[PDB]
Amino acid sequence: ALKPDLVNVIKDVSPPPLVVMAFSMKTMQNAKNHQNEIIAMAALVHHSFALDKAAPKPPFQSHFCVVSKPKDCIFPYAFKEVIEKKNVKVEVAATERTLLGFFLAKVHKIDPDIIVGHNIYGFELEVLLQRINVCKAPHWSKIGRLKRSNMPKGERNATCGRMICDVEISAKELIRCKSYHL
Amino acid sequence: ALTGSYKSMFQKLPDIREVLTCKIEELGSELKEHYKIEAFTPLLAPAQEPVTLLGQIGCDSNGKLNNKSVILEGDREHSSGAQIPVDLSELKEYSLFPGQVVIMEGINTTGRKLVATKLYEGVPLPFYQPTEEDADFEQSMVLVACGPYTTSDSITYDPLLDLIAVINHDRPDVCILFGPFLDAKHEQVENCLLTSPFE
Repeated sequence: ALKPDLVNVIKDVSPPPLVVMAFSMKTMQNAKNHQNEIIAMAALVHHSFALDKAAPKPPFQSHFCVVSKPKDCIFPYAFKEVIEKKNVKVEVAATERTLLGFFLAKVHKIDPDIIVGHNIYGFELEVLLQRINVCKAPHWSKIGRLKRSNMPKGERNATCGRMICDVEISAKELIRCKSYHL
Repeated sequence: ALTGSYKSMFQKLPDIREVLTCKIEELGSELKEHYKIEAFTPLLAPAQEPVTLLGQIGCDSNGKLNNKSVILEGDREHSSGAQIPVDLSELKEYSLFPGQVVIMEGINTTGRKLVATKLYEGVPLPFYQPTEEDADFEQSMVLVACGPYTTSDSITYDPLLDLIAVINHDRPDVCILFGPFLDAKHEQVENCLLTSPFE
């Protein structure tokens, strides 16, 4: 866009059903350098969520997973063999490098616009930034919806163009409890 | 310099907090000025980086301490005023005790826990740098001695006699004699013995 008045107000419809992601994960500690990294995560995927209508059941339209090995006790035998019969849609992986790699690849494959998850800011998102700083996978910027000259350092601006949904905070909009940690 | 007396037998709680605070704040600020560091952290936003904190050290439990129960508390403002446990095992060399305000540096993983990395050093202020027309004086003798003023079974002040003897002997500029000129834990008193008033 060039001139700030080529904006065209128009009031026909609601925007169409939009992709949403059922993202979650599970980190684990490391007494070695006193960090809490992660070796397994996943998400469910819905591919056109109605915004001005009722809820789409099934709760998804696809999903995936990814899992790496630790440095304290390594995998039990035949995980792919044991699971894919039961099939909660998990895929084997090798490195947390590979993990983030095919995570952003799953983005690339779907590219949603609303990231759903709880405990994000106080505990997790910054850890994702830490790990993308460490592993240094190419096309780092796909975590947002843009490419940037670099990944920046109150550090929420790093993620842009991608609705960072809430599950914890927004929960407290309506109902009261002792915990609102779900 | 405390001419008169107080007017106090009772306190008011939140103003204590106020005074603790003002202490912590002013000290921290005057230190940070010299110490050219950027900014500290609200103490409950865990983030695995170098992070510099301000606070004062205290006991978690009733009485004394260890090397594994130091706890920290922050000012009213800089970090919203809350507490966080600590430890320093990884660190190397320190010296702490309650009431003491200090800067520290560690790594906050879980939020409700931390482990130290470093302890920057305190600083003294420059002493009085006086004039150069007044104090151009000569030698000078001052003697001083604290209390109590007897062996704790009599009322004689024999040592006071010996003292005043030395005094009259040596002609000093000024002497100063700390109390306490009559202890209470002095056994001769706390059985309610002395056949006299006190003043």
